[PDB]
Amino acid sequence: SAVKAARYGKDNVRVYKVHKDEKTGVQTVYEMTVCVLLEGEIETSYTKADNSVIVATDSIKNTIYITAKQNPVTPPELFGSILGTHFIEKYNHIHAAHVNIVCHRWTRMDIDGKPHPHSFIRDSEEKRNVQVDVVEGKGIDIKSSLSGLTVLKSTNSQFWGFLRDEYTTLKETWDRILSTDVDATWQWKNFSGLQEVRSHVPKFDATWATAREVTLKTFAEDNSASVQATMYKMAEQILARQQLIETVEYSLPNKHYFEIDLSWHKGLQNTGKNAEVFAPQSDPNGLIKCTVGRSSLKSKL
Amino acid sequence: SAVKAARYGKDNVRVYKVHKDEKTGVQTVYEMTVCVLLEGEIETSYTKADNSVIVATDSIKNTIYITAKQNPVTPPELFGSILGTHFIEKYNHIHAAHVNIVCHRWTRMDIDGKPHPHSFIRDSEEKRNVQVDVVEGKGIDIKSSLSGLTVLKSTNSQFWGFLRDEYTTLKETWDRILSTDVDATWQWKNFSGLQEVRSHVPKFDATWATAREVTLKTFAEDNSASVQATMYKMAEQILARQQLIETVEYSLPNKHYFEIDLSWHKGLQNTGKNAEVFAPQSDPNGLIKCTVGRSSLKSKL
Amino acid sequence: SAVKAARYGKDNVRVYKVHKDEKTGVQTVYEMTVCVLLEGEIETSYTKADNSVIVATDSIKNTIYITAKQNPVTPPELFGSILGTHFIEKYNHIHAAHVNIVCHRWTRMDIDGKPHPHSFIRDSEEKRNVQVDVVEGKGIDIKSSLSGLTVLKSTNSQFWGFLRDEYTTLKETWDRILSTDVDATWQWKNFSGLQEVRSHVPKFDATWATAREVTLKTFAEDNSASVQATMYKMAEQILARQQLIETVEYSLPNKHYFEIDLSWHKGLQNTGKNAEVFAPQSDPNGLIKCTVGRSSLKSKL
Amino acid sequence: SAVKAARYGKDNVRVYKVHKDEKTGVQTVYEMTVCVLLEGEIETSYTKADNSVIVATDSIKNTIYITAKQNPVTPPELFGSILGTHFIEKYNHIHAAHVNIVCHRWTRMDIDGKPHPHSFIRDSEEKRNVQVDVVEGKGIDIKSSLSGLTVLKSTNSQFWGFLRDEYTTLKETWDRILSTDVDATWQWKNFSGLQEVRSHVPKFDATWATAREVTLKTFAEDNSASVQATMYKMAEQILARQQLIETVEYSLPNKHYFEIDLSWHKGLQNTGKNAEVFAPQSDPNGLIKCTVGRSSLKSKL
Ligand SMILES: O=c1[nH]c(=O)c2[nH]c(=O)[nH]c2[nH]1
Ligand SMILES: O=c1[nH]c(=O)c2[nH]c(=O)[nH]c2[nH]1
Ligand SMILES: O=c1[nH]c(=O)c2[nH]c(=O)[nH]c2[nH]1
Ligand SMILES: O=c1[nH]c(=O)c2[nH]c(=O)[nH]c2[nH]1
Repeated sequence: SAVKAARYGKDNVRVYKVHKDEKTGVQTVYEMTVCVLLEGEIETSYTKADNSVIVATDSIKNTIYITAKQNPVTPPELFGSILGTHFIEKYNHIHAAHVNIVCHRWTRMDIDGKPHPHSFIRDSEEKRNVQVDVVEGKGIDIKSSLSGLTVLKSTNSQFWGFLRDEYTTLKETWDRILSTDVDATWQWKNFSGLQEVRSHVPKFDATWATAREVTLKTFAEDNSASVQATMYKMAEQILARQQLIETVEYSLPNKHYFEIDLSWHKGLQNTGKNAEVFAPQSDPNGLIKCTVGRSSLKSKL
Repeated sequence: SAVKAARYGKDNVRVYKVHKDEKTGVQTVYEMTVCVLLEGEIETSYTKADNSVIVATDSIKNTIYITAKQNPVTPPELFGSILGTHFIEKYNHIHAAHVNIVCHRWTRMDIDGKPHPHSFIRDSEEKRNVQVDVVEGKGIDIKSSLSGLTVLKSTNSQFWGFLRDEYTTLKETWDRILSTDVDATWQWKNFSGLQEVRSHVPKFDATWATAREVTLKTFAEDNSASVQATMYKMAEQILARQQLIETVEYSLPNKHYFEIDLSWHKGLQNTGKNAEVFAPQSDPNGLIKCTVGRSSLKSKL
Repeated sequence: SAVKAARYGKDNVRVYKVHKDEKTGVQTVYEMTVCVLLEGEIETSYTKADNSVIVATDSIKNTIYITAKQNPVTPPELFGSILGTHFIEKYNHIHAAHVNIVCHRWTRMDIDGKPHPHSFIRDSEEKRNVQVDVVEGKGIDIKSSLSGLTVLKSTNSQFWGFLRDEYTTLKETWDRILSTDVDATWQWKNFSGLQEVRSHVPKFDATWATAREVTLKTFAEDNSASVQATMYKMAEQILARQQLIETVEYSLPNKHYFEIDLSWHKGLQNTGKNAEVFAPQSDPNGLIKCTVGRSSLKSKL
Repeated sequence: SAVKAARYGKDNVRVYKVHKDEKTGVQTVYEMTVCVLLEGEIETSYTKADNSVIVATDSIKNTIYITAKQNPVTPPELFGSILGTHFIEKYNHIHAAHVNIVCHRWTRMDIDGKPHPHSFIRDSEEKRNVQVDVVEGKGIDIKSSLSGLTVLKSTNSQFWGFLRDEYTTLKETWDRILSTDVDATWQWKNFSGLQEVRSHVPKFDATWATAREVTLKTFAEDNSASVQATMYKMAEQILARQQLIETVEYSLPNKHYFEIDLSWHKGLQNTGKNAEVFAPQSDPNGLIKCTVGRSSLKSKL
């Protein structure tokens, strides 16, 4: 037997950081959950009880907090890159660091129409995430995402013209509810190292903002032929607006809202044009995925 | 043996309703989860296998949807009162209906600075709830609440002067983080029936808005001596602003954020005035409760 | 305004304890989650920022661990009674202690047919719980329970003869699935204090075992007329087997499994006697409750 | 822009099946949650609003239930293979089917020491899973797993000899608690199609049983040098016992239980040899992974 793959580290490391402007009194907070998993010449910890090669997971935890003390934690793409780079630079025998960060929302409160200097609300469980893979000799691979963005539109969604055979019972519709939880990921061009990441720092917040804006506006405005067709439009727009992205991925549940036929009760009409009351379905759900990149086809387009 | 208490019905009934203004095109959505439990002369279903006294839970479910089709679902205090009243009026042998409603947020999207006519975002997992107990011969008892309102302030919270004995290790502090999930409940004066509830309908949304506003502003502005002292101020203000409330209850976790001493590492200073990076604690948590009403003491105040 | 009710303390205190028999090598583990909330002359912490009356929640936490170090943690009824008694005895101004304990399962592993001396499996998320209310001058009120005991029977459940009117669509059935999550609570006679609790210590584990045994055997063997009828039989049996119990409460969801008509596809027969494949329903669910005590009726029985 | 990857289908499809032996009266139940995602010539549903290429997710759902009606649902490796094969055979333009199955435990109750013919208990939230990828022209790739197997040992775990530098605070230990949630995956040799899967059917249940047995016995008996060293022993044993497995993967959290120094209180000794009461830590947690295969090194072993 032999070790074909191995990584290890610390998961679920909750981290808060505050910035205090002593001049203005304005405080700003950041909260995340961090995972760091390391790879390298560690196989003998598994095969030979050789712990000398293990940077303790507790030490990885300490290092996350120290790194947060000594560096900005925003944008998370930068913080993850700094953190991952540290492990491959500090430890000769560690050759990859895999850093996942979930950023939690703390949005400044407005009180009597004025932004409060030190009070915040969790205005959504929507997350902003990164996955930063720092691989010695192969640079820094970053996937950025937003997730848990839950939306619904009450009309201007359709679904007809799908394949019909002996397994099909679904009625075509020209007017339905569409609701989903948006998970959208943009994959950056490979960066050669931390310097290149730093050189693009403003692009991280800007591209997250673009992705969120495009998602919301396209969802709201597209008279949707299908989840497939709508999500493709989102992805193509995001690619058009940031050339340093290589791909955009969406993963979207179709969270079904079923009509309720009430005509058995006093002839009540609650279907089609008269549909007002619906039954949200917890499960099952459609699940629709795609990864969109830029075309290289020059014939048969 | 004998039945000392019994209630039964349907829980976790998910309900959506849409309102469509055909003139303007503006659609408005409502989503809730409903529980209805009935009491009455039902003991023989338990003791004698006498199902004749059971209004099937499936029928209770049907009735929830029918009631939502035939009535407004807002404010939830009204919808719950209509629904509960139905069961005690329709069925001679049913003498109480207990209606719990959780209202889910669907906030209209703004797209390019304009409110969208039919697209919505779950802008928070904060809920607005009601508990409506319709008891034949004893009117309608309503508790209204907001829950899952998660907030944090980064300073202007203190905790000192608490009891110190041989069980005490906690250091006094004059500057800490305070974070909580607000569960706030206001208990209405007993209503004699559905007519009286209807007579007060505008007060329901108004008092929910007041409770939320007072909660947020007091949290943000109180230089807090303790969770106890801050929550009391919230409750007293809400009581002062709605005379048809009898009590206000708060239940508040103290979701601790611990300082991290890093002085063992290169003399890094991250405590007291230099505290920037903190460890959010998932558990344990303080839990602080009180119910505030109006005073009737005339001496020894 | 005035404080009508108040309690405060520490929730979600995770506690593990090990017992080691040094002679035999056998180790035994206990794990729980504890909440302690105190009441007393504490109103001025809310009204006057008077923290002198507050036993810090952190100190309550310390006290939970110290109490676990100095006392058995089993049965939980005893541990909770010791813990609650401590607070009302130690602090003159504290007049009630409310102790909730959730006990987590760590069942000893059998390895090659022999019980292992120090290895355990979480063999179920079923819990054993207590709620111990220690009230100065009014003794110790204990509710014991089992919860999260999830069961299913594939036949020998029926539901017919229920009320049928214009709200009813449910078909009568003489053969259905019944599945539930059992929450069963037995309420003890008031105890005068810790001595009386100690005097009954063996009864706690014995009555929990009885409740669990009766629940399982009655569920398995009753050709059930309804959830109502089956749960009543459980409760009456438990009352008959422990005279120091005053009431038994059950709260049971009816976790529905729906037949799936497949006759639209190649005439497949999957209903009634030919029903093999079912759709488990996550929501909604029936919810059936009752509290059973001993009868005092001497006429009209 | 162009579609680089796409798959879509139905997730969270809950399925129950009963088998009834009419001779003996013994009934046996199976419950799972199923996801099926399809790939193929479907890009135009995304790019051109061409729904003709979409087998509706609702139809995929219907097909899951029909397949369960017409075939055994056990072992899940077989059921998933049948289900995935159906989609690539039925639809010319569908070229892959990805079938994930989570199997839920329904263990037959013993009542008065005898197995009950139709009553079951959810004896653990441990799952048995499969991931079956049916790819036209490339056969059937199966990963089998067990997950959510939660275990603890109270001694015979150690962790010393790890790297120590300026980031290290963790004390070496020669006696600690070890607790984890076991996620173990065995990856089968590629199968050429459904016939080859059928030819190995008995191996599926047998290898799951082996994996579970090896996991439990190794956990219980290994005087563990680290999570790394223990998990490697598990994997190598499983590989040795089934030649049709290519790799075994473990993913194991180290769910920490911290000692509690109580020496500040009355000199109580609760560390080292006197450690009895511990604080289970919800987060953070170590996370340790490896994939083990068979060696092909012939020099420098
Ligand atoms: O937008 C949709 N896409 C699908 O692939 C699908 N399948 C289905 O049942 N409903 C829908 N809706
Ligand atoms: O505001 C607080 N109230 C308490 O009762 C308490 N107890 C504690 O440990 N911290 C705090 N903080
Ligand atoms: O056992 C049951 N009790 C009910 O009260 C009820 N109501 C219902 O719809 N199904 C059932 N089943
Ligand atoms: O078994 C362990 N492996 C590690 O890699 C590690 N790191 C750590 O902090 N504790 C442990 N324990």
